[PDB]
Amino acid sequence: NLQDARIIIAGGGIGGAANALALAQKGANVTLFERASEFGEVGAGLQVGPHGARILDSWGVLDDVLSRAFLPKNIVFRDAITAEVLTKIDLGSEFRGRYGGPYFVTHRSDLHATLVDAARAAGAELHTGVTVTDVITEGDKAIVSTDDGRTHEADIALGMDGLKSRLREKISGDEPVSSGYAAYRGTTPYRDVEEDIEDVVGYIGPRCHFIQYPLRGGEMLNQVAVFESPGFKNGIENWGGPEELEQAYAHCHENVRRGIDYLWKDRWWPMYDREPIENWVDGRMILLGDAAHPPLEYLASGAVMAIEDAKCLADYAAEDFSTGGNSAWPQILKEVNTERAPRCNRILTTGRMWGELWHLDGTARIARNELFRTRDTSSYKYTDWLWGYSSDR
Amino acid sequence: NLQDARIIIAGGGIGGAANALALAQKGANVTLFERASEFGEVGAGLQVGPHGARILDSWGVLDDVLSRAFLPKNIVFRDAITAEVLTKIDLGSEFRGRYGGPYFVTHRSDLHATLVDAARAAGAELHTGVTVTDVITEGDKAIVSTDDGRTHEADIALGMDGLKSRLREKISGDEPVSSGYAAYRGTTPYRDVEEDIEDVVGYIGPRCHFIQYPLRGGEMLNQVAVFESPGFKNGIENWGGPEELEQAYAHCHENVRRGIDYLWKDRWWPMYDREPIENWVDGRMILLGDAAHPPLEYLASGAVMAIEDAKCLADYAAEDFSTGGNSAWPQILKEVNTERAPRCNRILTTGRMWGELWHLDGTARIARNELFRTRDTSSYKYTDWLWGYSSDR
Ligand SMILES: Cc1cc2nc3c(=O)[nH]c(=O)nc-3n(C[C@H](O)[C@H](O)[C@H](O)COP(=O)(O)OP(=O)(O)OC[C@H]3O[C@@H](n4cnc5c(N)ncnc54)[C@H](O)[C@@H]3O)c2cc1C
Ligand SMILES: Cc1cc2nc3c(=O)[nH]c(=O)nc-3n(C[C@H](O)[C@H](O)[C@H](O)COP(=O)(O)OP(=O)(O)OC[C@H]3O[C@@H](n4cnc5c(N)ncnc54)[C@H](O)[C@@H]3O)c2cc1C
Repeated sequence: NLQDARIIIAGGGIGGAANALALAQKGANVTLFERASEFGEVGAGLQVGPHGARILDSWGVLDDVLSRAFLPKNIVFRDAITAEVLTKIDLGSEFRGRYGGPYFVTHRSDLHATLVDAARAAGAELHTGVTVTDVITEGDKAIVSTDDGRTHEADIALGMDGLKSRLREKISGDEPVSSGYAAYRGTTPYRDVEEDIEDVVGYIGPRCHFIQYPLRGGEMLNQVAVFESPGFKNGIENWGGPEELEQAYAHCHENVRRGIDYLWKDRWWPMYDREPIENWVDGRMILLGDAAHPPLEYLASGAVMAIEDAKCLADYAAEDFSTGGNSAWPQILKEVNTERAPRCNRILTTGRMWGELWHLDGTARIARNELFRTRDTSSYKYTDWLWGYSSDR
Repeated sequence: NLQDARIIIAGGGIGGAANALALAQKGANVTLFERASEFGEVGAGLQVGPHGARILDSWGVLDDVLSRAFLPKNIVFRDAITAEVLTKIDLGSEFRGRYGGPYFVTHRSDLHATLVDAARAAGAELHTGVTVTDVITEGDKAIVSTDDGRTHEADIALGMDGLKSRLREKISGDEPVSSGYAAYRGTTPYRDVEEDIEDVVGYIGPRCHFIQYPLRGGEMLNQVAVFESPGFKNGIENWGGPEELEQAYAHCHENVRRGIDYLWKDRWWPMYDREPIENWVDGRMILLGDAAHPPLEYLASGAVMAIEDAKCLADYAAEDFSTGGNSAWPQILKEVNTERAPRCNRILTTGRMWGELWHLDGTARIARNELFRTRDTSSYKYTDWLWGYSSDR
């Protein structure tokens, strides 16, 4: 275990909170700096497959999380134009048996608050309203600077400052790559939404998709609309605005079009990712979460990847640190990097392809529809790589 | 039977020859006018599925045709970039059992000469070097004008003057619609072509395909390359020239690229079709063959459709004419039109989609490839509509 280790975490999102919890459960001294003045996430849904569920259970927080979550029966793909079901992924007991946990959906804010509170309970020292302005390595320590003039010493630091990470600049000059798709969200009271839904339902169509699922044991309905923005292709800086919505879904089924009216219009998420990179480490600093591997939303695994990052790091560290102390941190970081890069980078890359597959038109959509419909649903070859992965060695 | 009937056929291609044979076998008086000074087709291959094979057998000419033909074992689809097999259609005995004939390939010129000779043997009067310049209906007869100043009387006339039919102008002002794909052909001695091929092999790729099959009992190899012409999209009148070939296949596998060198470069077929039409009849004139339903090459059924046209017409006429004589011709023509239009027009329309499916790129090609690979090969749902059709009533 990590009793003698000091780790500093720049960033307090799902990633940084998950890592605080994982490490402090191992007895490490953890200090986390979050820029925002309170901890919080959007009060909208996210999806957490069994690859994340499992890990939350090993942390002892899954039951509590499930008590405020929803357990869908299936993932259902529908054609966005005809509303016709193309296929289902069964989330029943064979699925739970094989992957070792439920696929569930919950409020981001609830999941985030659960991890913060459990990190706090495990002994992690968390600080809001504090921006990390620099990390360098000197001798065998990470030196972290904060925007109040202080510097802090630790054995390693974790750069978990998200998609627009400034700590990533130590390792790479790349910029975010726009997919040209904008994402809108909504949460409505179930009853108020205009039949019944017990699943994650994804309507896929040319240049768009529309996702729905219940939350809080059937009481809320989350809705997400993602569409290709004409404005991005014409050079607009603040592209994807709400005026584009109606024209974006005009070709789609009524079920999809009714859905548009429940969305929040005062805020949206233009969708970026980054080209995959191999190396995430700089001396005694490692990038994790969106800072190292920000994906497009299609595999619903960005936050799950950060959760995996946390487990892997804590597991690899607790194994190696017991015997070689502070001196072993760089080898540990490297080994975490080697395990995590291939896995996460395939998600980045396959996520782009999967997304493109949702958005086909013309003859390509006919082929796509028929491919989904005629598949062997007992086979797990499209999904084992994603849901069946573990970092255990 | 049709002993008392006089039919005039404008056009002497596979269509018009097939119709001469069908009708003269029923005892009709047949006169055919062909514009070219000799009968002949290109000395290159075509494909004749069981939907045409069957009919040739009922005419008594299939055995003779088969003695100069090739019988492939399969239709094999390969990815034009990787050369990887995507799927096969088995042409074995289950296939022959179900559809009632072989799928075969032969020289167009051989098939054409066989039908001409058998039409001649059945009593059809054939005339080369004679252009039909007009057909009108008067009272209960078709009056046909020829480019030597003569007019000719018959009970009906068949307009089988091909893709660029001028008789079609009596019924419709439409023009040929360019697909923007150009087709090149080649026939090489089998041995001289650079492993072994016993099938129809179709390499499908972005913006192109390349088809191969043996002829004359394994002695020749037919090769066909079809590619999207950059020149068509830029407004060139005589588009699809041979200079475009190399760039068109540069992205493809070596097997495909070696293939390009065997093609005839001094002649090519830019590919046109026409929007489907319902009505083919004008008084006592019916359009048949390419004049009524010219397809793109993808289902390999243009000439087969003309062969079906012949059978249907002769069968429907011999049934109805025995009892109501010359007076029944318009009702006969209408009934042939009603049987044949839905069938042929679905071929026109599905042929476009099938073609587009061959030419996908990007993620769409990945979906397409996987769709071909994972299909139930024992199922016949993609093919019954095409190969299992009969006009028998
Ligand atoms: C529309 C949409 C839907 C999604 N759905 C899903 C889903 O269903 N399932 C799923 O698993 N994933 C999903 N994701 C991905 C997921 O939201 C992210 O991958 C995940 O939140 C990344 O977490 P993170 O902690 O690495 O980074 P972030 O969550 O971006 O948090 C980084 C934190 O660091 C703070 N920060 C920044 N700079 C500094 C600094 N210098 N010092 C201190 N703090 C700093 C920020 O304030 C922020 O709180 C989705 C993403 C989007 C856009
Ligand atoms: C590259 C390519 C590959 C193909 N492969 C296949 C295949 O594999 N299988 C298949 O089944 N089909 C195939 N086809 C389709 C097939 O070639 C045609 O559909 C078929 O030949 C049409 O026959 P037709 O007799 O109706 O018309 P045409 O064959 O065009 O013949 C019409 C005839 O009428 C004559 N004519 C024109 N005007 C007059 C007039 N005023 N008076 C007298 N005569 C006139 C012309 O000289 C011509 O001989 C292919 C086509 C192409 C372009």
